[PDB]
Amino acid sequence: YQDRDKPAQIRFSNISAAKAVADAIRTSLGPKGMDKMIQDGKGDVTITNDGATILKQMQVLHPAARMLVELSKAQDIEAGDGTTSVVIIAGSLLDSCTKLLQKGIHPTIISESFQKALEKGIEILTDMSRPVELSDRETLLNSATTSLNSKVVSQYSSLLSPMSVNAVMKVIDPATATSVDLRDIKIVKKLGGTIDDCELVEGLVLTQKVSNSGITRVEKAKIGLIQFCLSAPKTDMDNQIVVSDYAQMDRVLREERAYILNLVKQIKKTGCNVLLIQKSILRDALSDLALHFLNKMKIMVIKDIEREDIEFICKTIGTKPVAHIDQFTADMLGSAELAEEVNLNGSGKLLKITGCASPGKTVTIVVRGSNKLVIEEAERSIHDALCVIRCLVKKRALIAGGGAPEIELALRLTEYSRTLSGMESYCVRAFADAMEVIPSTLAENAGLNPISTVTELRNRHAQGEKTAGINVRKGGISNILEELVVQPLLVSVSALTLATETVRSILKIDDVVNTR
Amino acid sequence: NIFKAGADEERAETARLTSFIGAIAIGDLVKSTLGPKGMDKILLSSGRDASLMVTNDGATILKNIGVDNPAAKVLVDMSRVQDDEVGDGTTSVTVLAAELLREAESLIAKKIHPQTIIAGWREATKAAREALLSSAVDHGSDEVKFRQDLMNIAGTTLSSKLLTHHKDHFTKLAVEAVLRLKGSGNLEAIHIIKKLGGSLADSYLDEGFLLDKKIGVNQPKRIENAKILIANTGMDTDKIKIFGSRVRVDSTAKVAEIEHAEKEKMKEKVERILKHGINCFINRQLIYNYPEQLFGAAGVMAIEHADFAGVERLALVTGGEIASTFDHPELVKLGSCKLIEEVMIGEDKLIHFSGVALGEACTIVLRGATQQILDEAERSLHDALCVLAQTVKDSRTVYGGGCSEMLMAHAVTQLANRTPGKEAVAMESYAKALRMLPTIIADNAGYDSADLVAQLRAAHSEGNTTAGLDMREGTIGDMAILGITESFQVKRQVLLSAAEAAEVILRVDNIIKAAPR
Amino acid sequence: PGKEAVAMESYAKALRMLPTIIADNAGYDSADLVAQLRAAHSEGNTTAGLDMREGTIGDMAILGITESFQVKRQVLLSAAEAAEVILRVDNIIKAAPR
Amino acid sequence: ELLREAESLIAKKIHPQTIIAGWREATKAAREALLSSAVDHGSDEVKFRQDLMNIAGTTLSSKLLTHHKDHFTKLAVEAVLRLKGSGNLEAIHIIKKLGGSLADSYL
Amino acid sequence: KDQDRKSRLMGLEALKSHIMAAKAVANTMRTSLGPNGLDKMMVDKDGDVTVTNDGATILSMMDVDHQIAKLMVELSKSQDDEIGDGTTGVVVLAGALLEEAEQLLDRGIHPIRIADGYEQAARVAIEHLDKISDSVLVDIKDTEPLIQTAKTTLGSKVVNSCHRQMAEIAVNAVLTVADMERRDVDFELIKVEGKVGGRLEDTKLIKGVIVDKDFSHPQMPKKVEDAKIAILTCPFEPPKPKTKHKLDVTSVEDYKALQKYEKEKFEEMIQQIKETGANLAICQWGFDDEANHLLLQNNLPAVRWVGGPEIELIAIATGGRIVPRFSELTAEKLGFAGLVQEISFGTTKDKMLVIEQCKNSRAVTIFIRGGNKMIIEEAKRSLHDALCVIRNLIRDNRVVYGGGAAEISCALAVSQEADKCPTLEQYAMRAFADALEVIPMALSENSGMNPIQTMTEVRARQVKEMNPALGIDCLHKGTNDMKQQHVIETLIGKKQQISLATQMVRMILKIDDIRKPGES
Amino acid sequence: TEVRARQVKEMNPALGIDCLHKGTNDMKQQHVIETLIGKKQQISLATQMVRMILKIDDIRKPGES
Ligand SMILES: Nc1ncnc2c1ncn2[C@@H]1O[C@H](COP(=O)(O)OP(=O)(O)O)[C@@H](O)[C@H]1O
Ligand SMILES: Nc1ncnc2c1ncn2[C@@H]1O[C@H](COP(=O)(O)OP(=O)(O)O)[C@@H](O)[C@H]1O
Ligand SMILES: Nc1ncnc2c1ncn2[C@@H]1O[C@H](COP(=O)(O)OP(=O)(O)O)[C@@H](O)[C@H]1O
Repeated sequence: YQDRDKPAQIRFSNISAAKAVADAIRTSLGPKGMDKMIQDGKGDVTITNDGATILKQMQVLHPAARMLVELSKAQDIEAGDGTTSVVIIAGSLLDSCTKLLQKGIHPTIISESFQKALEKGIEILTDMSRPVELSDRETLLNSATTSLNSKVVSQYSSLLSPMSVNAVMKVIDPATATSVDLRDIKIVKKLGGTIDDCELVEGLVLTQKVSNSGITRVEKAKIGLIQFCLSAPKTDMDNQIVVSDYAQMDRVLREERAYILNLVKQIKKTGCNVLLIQKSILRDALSDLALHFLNKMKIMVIKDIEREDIEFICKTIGTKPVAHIDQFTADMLGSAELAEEVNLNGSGKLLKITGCASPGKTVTIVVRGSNKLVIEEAERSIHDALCVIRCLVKKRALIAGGGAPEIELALRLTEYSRTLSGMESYCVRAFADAMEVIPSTLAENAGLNPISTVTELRNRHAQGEKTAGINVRKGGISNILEELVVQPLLVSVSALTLATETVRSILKIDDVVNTR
Repeated sequence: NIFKAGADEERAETARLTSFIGAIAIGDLVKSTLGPKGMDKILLSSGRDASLMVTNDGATILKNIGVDNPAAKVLVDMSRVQDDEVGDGTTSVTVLAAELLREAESLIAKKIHPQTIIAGWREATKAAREALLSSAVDHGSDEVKFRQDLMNIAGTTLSSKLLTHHKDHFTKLAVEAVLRLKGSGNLEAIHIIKKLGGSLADSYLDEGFLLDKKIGVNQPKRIENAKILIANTGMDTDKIKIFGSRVRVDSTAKVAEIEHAEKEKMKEKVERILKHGINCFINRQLIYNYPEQLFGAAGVMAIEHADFAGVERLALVTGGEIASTFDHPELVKLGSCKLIEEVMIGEDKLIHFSGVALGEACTIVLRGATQQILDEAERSLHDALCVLAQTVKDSRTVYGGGCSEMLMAHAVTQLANRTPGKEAVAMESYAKALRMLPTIIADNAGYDSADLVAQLRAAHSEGNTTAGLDMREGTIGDMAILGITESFQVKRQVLLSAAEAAEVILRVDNIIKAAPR
Repeated sequence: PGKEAVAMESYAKALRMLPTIIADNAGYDSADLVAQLRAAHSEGNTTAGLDMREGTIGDMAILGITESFQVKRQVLLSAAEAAEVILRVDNIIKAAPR
Repeated sequence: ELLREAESLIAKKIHPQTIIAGWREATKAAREALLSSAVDHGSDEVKFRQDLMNIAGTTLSSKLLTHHKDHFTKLAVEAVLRLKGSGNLEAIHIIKKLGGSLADSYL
Repeated sequence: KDQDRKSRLMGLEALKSHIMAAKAVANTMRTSLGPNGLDKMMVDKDGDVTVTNDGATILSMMDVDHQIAKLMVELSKSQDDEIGDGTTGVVVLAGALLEEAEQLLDRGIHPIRIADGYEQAARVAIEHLDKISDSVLVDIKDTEPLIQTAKTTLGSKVVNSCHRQMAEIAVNAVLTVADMERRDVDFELIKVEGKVGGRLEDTKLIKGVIVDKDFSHPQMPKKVEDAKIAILTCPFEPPKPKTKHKLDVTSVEDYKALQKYEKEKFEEMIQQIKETGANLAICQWGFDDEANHLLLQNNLPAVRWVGGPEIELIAIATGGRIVPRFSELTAEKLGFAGLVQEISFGTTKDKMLVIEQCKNSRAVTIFIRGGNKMIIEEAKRSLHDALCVIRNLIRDNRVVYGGGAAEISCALAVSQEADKCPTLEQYAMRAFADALEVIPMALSENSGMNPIQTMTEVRARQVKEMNPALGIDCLHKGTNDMKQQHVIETLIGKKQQISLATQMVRMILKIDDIRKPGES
Repeated sequence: TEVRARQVKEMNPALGIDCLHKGTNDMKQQHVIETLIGKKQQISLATQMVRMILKIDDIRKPGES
């Protein structure tokens, strides 16, 4: 052969850049993952082992390598766990593709073959999994507690885990619904107090204060969202105010009060007794004169609220955004039983509004703690608890850890490839060998031999089941089912699903064109 | 001092290379995208990182890439014409034209003149065009067979697209839209709604020409015997499309005077509109809530926030008129519509017509997670409606998958037996350029192209004018049984536009570049 | 079959180069003379050939030009056999000079 | 020319053995074409004797005997008709002596 | 001053350097010779792109900084006025004579002696063309064969698909703007326009002027048959400035007063139109709704927003004057025309003003239609040489057989006459013969044939077969003898070709030094 | 892989490769059979050479100074 045109150099260029991101993030896998040192350009340096944080602080410039970074973000949104395992799997599949492409196999044949391994792979993991009952709050508690022990906070897991179990079971119909929205459960935190002090509020809780308003309470409020800024007359175009004497100067104040009250009169006609002012910085969102007129109308001032915080208020009470007072009406109003601002010792000036009385399933968690870090890790842990619980709602099943799913997957896929015909045999065998990088990485981090660990487990899986996996707590191979080290099925399934689609996407890249 | 300071001239030796190297490069750029197993391609503009994207559309690749070579710009402009006009064959035109110039560069190396090459290609294009005409198959009767052909043609156009996975659902949407049309192939009557949510399989359909717009605040959900009056003018407030004119404001009384002066202007304009004696008003600019109740009191449907396509499409669906200005009453054509009902698809109020004059129109309701999914869904689907509409105007069809390209190449080789000397060698290269199309479709899929393509030659050479590439199994099979076919006018324009494009490059022998400013 | 079709064309293309080289050495337009013979023999006229004297195509039967059958048969076989040996080789082992 | 084309095919990812399978099949059809084109002379020996002059005129081309090639077409054909046996030219002597033009060659 | 870094080139090496500059322009253009000529790709400085094989257009866009090349480009301005089509024949012949001269400079002949021989051979050749020429319309003025000559001319262009229709309009156009007996056809009186859409078969002749401007209102009469046209600078309405009025209305007290004065000027001037007797009122600016409402009641069509040079051409074509203000109107300043129509183009709102004369005129405009602007652009030049082909035949119906027949016959006369010149100009005369052969030898090359074999084969045919000259079948028609193919070039054209070519060679030969100061 | 899949999916008895481009696989029909002692010594001598090469990690040879 001549091989004059060489478009394969771009495949090796994308595979090398993709494999480089995986080789760096490989050592940080598992509880015993070796930490990594990141140095910001200013001079600051930090140490961490979370693979998600390392990829963000890498400043990836290659297109193919960026696909692994965006891939890891997809795993966080879908599953919330296994972020590092995905990038390691994709790097090994592409490294395995480098051996197949040298043999003269086309990327399309490799791409279609990997999908067949993915189709059979999901059947292997789903068959050997352990189904559980979602309404059973006993399994969800120990599942997140034992998993949270592997997270940063190992002591306060027993308090924050059942707060999330009840928060999900409250808003989600147990064992009836399959989809869950984590945005429907907001997590508020303030300094002071301790982790033991928490409250799962059925309504909503905010962080901003209603000052300088003196109402402090509005019962049976018809909450409304208005984005246009209420204030005195303002014009962006070139204008000039006329003042003939002190009377006209003071008359403008009387005409300035009218412009603020004219828009309040239209709001008063709709019965809107609480207004949600969108956070704005480009101009005065709520002037001083507007406070007393709103106090006259007995309206509570809620301003400087984030859109995401308004998004939680949107589905909670059913309020719509209003860009102008002329479009403000009564149909776009939420509801509330008793509005008030509570100021406890450690909870701070929170806006607690209960009794929404609207179609919606939402709750909110109040949290307290001495330092910012004490409350920071509390909310970080609640997300992982909600994420792992979300994985069980979509996929009511469990599986063992320690890379045991990768060994049963690699073991039976090699048997599945013997029955296949054509190029799919070597393409599926290479898919099986690529899975062995995960447990060999766990064995390496645990001080064991990477080869003898996976080599011993491949025999225990041929004879036994998926219970055999690496146990880093004891430093050797053990029955993971007895150690209570499990993960949901969606993590291992979504990992193979999203990783293979990225490998298929990277394989289909023939070349890149620089536009302008 | 012949050409310096920006001004350049490429001599016959170099311009012959630069003309082909520029055109052949564009062909080899997007030949990988040819076929259902086409290879993807990354597009990343220099200096900015947000412009990243991935696609396997040969048309989208040529639109975004800039071109400095004049020979390549001709081949790219001739390709964009195929995308905007026909909607299919943008990649085959670029590949077929480039493969012809690649072979032509080998002919001129043999001291074959470009004019001698052009003479053979003109005779080959006639024999090649005659082959499709004989093998083409029309369907006047048996609408079931004609309906099945539209489904097969829809799958071919949607191949190597975003909607290729669930094409079985979209083949029923595009064909039903063109089947419900059954007449003039005006794609203006075929609206495409784009709304968030749901997978691609959740794409609904409406035959009453559903709209992608909500109207008013509290409008009637049903109107009987509505008379359509479309318009285009400012109707919300004053100083519409006026910049520089200001208003003096000394107190809130003058603002109240503007409120009265506004209501006075909206009153007079609402009077002229109702003087027509109508029951339904449409305007491109938004309708303020004040004139809405004036139309509401008259029972007129106050449609607001129409777009350019809305005025262009609703005029013929309801049989109305644009009628931008409404100064004089009873001097424009009022449309015809039985019912204008409200419909909710995707958590949004939509306008559903019924019993309109020339009610063969329809609308395809797409569904997706974001707008990037719906945008590409509209492009590939509109491309299918283009060729499908062309298939109704011309019911002739030809077998794809390398059957048509190989059949035309065989007639050229037969024509090479009865021809003068140098024209034979030039026509032989025209056939090889056509045979390289299935060679690229097989190479991109990973199959042995030299085995499949050479087998098709022995097939077509001894009868059997149906064999083609079976991308499913990776072998040769009858295209009629497998259900693969393409329009005749598409393959016709692809043959002619590719020959005409390459003919322009050979006629060129010296590029002239003056001093750029 | 598929791949064997491409190899047969190169065998025919090699035979067509013989009258091409005979015409090139004589100074005539080999592309016209050889392509005209191809168009001729493809539809009857199995006696056409080159006329180096006049510089065009003529009937070899009328002009009185012919060659022995045993000579052309051995030229075809000795060439294909000789080319078969070289094409079958893939590695050359050079030994030490004595 | 066969090897010049075979070098091109090998660059196209075509095996040498696959090419030999085609050349062997091609050599069969080529020989069959020669037989259908060959025209023997079972009768009309004068036509056969006329052909032998054409073999001599074709074989003697590109030689120094172009000045009097028409003379040598008669000598070589005449001496062959005298043999009427095996092709052993040991019975046919050749003499090389100077003096005289090429047309003065005796038999 | 500025002697330092001054570019200089002198001696015999300069003459060979000047010849090398001319050959670069000739070799560039010899490929675009004939109907089968190879096109040229132009890259405009503003990013535009076009393709064409026109010799004049190639020289106009060719940005050459060499001074000798600029002189060769200046010859196009003098050649296109006479021939129009084959400016390539002069540049190719000039470059051919210069190449053959390079063989004579090595022999030691002075450049002036070379120029003296070409001037002697040109008179030999130009005298030969007058003998072998033939007439078409000798002693009678006819339109049958004259139309056929132009039909073969447009066939060389992209408009060949519609070459038969435009030839008839070309004969009526030239015959209208001038008489064949007058033998004075002016290109300034002839104009060509066009618009995208339609096909080239929709080419029409408008005896008068056409401008892409619409009436003052669609409710105006679409037919002004009477020959009374007013051409004012301002419209018949309250007078306004050229840019902006900026009327100051403080309150309603000024509105009702100025509206009365304004309404008075509306009625005064709109009624003044019928006072002077004008039916059509063409104005540089547009009309207000109050004005068009009064024009309709009076049946007074008017044109709006007419351009600067458009107002000038309407006065010339209709025979009127550019009236500066309504107070200067009179019976003499009204234009004349037979019919004024508003012609739209399908769904486009162009609506160009069509002023017809309904009789023979002295100025005619040519409206072209097609599906592409650049093909319409090349279509415009396709008639310009046709006007020269008709104008040349009108100046002299005598013509010579083209397709290279004339150049090959003259080369034989120049070669024989060279034997009678015992002087160093003899070598130049033989060089003139070989240089004449480059035109026909270039046509056969551009068509894909052996040049020298086709050249000499026609020579012996011109010497042995018959005395009438025979050309080259470059279009791959049946055979030679272009008289049967009806490919005939004008006699004045061939004489100007050899004349302008010898002049261009004489000017470059008598130049022996170029000087220019560089950047200091 | 096609022959290997035929040795499992199509039928359990062993099947070979059709290198001579005969009818099909299943060399038993083509009558292409090798000796059992041949194959036993083939992979045995091959393994013995691999072990002999794998158990060598130093090739020392003195140079000429
Ligand atoms: N306590 C543990 N004992 C054994 N294996 C563990 C333990 N915790 C995590 N693992 C393994 O480490 C891998 C990575 O876990 P985790 O850190 O939650 O995801 P990531 O590394 O992607 O952030 C998992 O595949 C799991 O099997
Ligand atoms: N199912 C199929 N089987 C075989 N060939 C196909 C199939 N679908 C599409 N093709 C081939 O893919 C080529 C490109 O199709 P398409 O994408 O519609 O045009 P373009 O690539 O020019 O945009 C066509 O020439 C057609 O022959
Ligand atoms: N239809 C024709 N058939 C044969 N020869 C032609 C024809 N038209 C022009 N020629 C020859 O080609 C030469 C140049 O032709 P053309 O390109 O039309 O003019 P120009 O070169 O001035 O643009 C002329 O000298 C003429 O002899």
